[PDB]
Amino acid sequence: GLTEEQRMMIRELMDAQMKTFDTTFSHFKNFRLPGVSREEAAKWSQVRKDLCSLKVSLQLRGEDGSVWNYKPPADSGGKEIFSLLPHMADMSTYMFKGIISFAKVISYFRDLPIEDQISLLKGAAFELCQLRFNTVFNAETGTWECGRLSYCLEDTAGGFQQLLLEPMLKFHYMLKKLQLHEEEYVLMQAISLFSPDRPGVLQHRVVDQLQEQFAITLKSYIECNRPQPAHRFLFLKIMAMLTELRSINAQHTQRALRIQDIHPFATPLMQELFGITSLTERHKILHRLLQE
Amino acid sequence: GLTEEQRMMIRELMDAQMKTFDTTFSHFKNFRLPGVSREEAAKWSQVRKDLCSLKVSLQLRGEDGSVWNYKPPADSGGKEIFSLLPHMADMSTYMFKGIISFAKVISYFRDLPIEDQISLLKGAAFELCQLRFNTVFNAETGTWECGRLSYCLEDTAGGFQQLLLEPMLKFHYMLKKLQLHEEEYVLMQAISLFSPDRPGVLQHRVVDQLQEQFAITLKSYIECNRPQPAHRFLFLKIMAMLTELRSINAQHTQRALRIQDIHPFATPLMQELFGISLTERHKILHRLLQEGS
Repeated sequence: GLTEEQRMMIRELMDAQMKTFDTTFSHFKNFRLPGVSREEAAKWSQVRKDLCSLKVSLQLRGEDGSVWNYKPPADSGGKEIFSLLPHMADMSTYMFKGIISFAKVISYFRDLPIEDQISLLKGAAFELCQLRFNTVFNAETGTWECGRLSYCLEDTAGGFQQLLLEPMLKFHYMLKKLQLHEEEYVLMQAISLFSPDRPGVLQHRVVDQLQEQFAITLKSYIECNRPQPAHRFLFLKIMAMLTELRSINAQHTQRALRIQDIHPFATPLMQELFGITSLTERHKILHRLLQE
Repeated sequence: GLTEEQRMMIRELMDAQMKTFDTTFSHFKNFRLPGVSREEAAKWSQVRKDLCSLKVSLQLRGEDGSVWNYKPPADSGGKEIFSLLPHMADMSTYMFKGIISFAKVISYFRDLPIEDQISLLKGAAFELCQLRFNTVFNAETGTWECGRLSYCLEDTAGGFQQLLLEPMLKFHYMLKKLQLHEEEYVLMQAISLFSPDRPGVLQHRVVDQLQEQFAITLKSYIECNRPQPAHRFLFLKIMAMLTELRSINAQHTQRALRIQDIHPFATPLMQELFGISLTERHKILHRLLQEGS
């Protein structure tokens, strides 16, 4: 029931995903690990709220069968809250490079002006990273299973219902429950990537038309490949998750900027994406990664 | 009930213990960590039994409140059995240095010839280290609580009964059950240290006379401070434990040499202790004994 252009569109996205998603995280190496006034204090209090929402332990399984586990320190009003930030900055940077490589493989993305490519990746990188993370998220154990690395949500005092208050966690549980196919995830990534309303986009009409083509392909994929009645509104559920993910993106970017102000953690590539200091001149790494 | 000299003897030992036992292990730093032929097989078979008997997980608690935990690999037949050996060699070396400093500050020891000081430390270092380790051993949890570092015995089939088969573990459980005071531990250290029949000792009479006075002081200390029935025969029980500890020392030295043969792990100071002129054969220990405390 899909057109050939739709089947080819999905094949290119799946090809790009296969080439650029290290699902085992086997090439994520050389990462850092936690070591073995008035307004300023206001800033610190807000940052403590930002970091407290997402608290995870880190597990490292060795080739020999050994297991290293890191339990995060409780908040005592000090830099210890930033213990896992160097590690997460390396993980985010690794994931961002994989997202950049994903976009570059796609013909519809490569044929765009390079400044639109920069603007689209700047606005969507976090979203595509979370979409990839959802495919390794274990909702039964609350753990992102990243090959030999695992990030396990810490039992907060409150239980699931307390975790669901955090939009990012509620997003992963709700998306995982839809039990999407690989093809549906990669179409979600394309719809997010080709968002015409991203800051700094100039060819809005071209991107909007490309986004509609992917959305129609996703809508048609669901109609043709899922039991018609029960999945009647699955496409709309997916689109609603994408709108919520864009909101979570804006919130996390503001959290990152607040943490960066008081306690620098972002890598040079992360600084370009977050706007930390011509689109190309303000994004030289991203420009190099796109032109190679 | 103690003589004035006995009261002075215990005070000097306790003072020496306080100055040289880093009970919080706060100065134990820069240590290694696990990374993130028929006859030759019989050698490996024996070593696998030696390492499996003493199997522990490691906790590294940070000042910030963070906890790193290392679970050892299961034995699948390979050099995985040696994952924690570099770390344990660094911990043993640090404990040995504390023992050397303990002996150096004691007047009865520093006035001995340096060759005998080398021989006494060579024969007693492991024993005094185990006695200090017993004071941080948690028998309820099977964990040596070394300040920010914890070494928890791994569970095995058979439970406590299987662990007690290992003489080293049985020693720690039996000694902990005696509920000794600090003064009794430090007198045990002195009795072990001033053992006249250690290899290489020359002033046997001087060392034996020193050992007898520490034992007499220990017996008198117990007589004055432990009326309870539970502590009947405590002095004789302690002396029997010290004889057992000397046997375990000989057993551990042979284990270390077997493990060293297959998979080298010993630090230079450990090699000097395990090796068989005294000054030329123990250059680090010689230097440490000449330095100030």
